[PDB]
Amino acid sequence: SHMFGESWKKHLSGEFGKPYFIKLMGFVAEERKHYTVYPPPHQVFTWTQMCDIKDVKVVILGQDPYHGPNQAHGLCFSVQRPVPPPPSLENIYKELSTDIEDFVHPGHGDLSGWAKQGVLLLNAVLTVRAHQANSHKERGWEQFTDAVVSWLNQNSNGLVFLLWGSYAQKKGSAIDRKRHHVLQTAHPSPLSVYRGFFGCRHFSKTNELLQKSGKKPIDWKEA
DNA sequence: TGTATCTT
DNA sequence: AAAGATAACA
Ligand code: NA
Ligand code: NA
Ligand code: NA
Repeated sequence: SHMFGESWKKHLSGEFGKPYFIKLMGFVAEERKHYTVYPPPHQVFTWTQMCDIKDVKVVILGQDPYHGPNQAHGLCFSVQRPVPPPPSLENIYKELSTDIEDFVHPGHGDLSGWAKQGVLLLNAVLTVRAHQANSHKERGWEQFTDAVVSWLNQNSNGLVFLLWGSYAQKKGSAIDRKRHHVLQTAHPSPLSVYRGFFGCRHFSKTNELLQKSGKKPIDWKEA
């Protein structure tokens, strides 16, 4: 079915044979059979399809997917045309235009162009029941996305991790703070953006850190 | 009504 | 665990 990127499957397929993951996917399937679950099944792992795992430079970690129709498509905070940017993404764009002087609102919500540059656009929980934020927490996704973070922590060098919100910040303990850069702030949702996201300057700080590590910076305007 | 984080 | 409070801004 070509839903998992090859390089990701190579390093993460060990999780597929573990009971927690088997039982997790059974739970999601039972949810789909009685409720609407987002994103659609072929888009749960879009974040594996945008770049090689060895080419990841930045990890943006959010909480869980958008819970409204036609919004989530497997890249955190992104929406496919023609759906308008949800409030969280409008807040991201709004921080981008104060933080990055060249950034202007791109007129859509598809962040695939960041992912193609090596920005991993991950959520801690990768499915959600329609209309109920974080309804699929504590079911097994956190152990899977822990394995993602742990692989990058151990096999990469000089990554920038942006942990947005309390649930994403639970991954901080798994990251070697002397070998990677961890920036943390509040979630960009309107319900929390006022607790630090506006003013966090994570996008310029990310490029500063990449620069100093001798890596190419993210062109936040490309997407 | 719609989109987190804290307290009990 | 979860209801309700707190929070801000359409
Ligand atoms: Na297990
Ligand atoms: Na479904
Ligand atoms: Na999403």
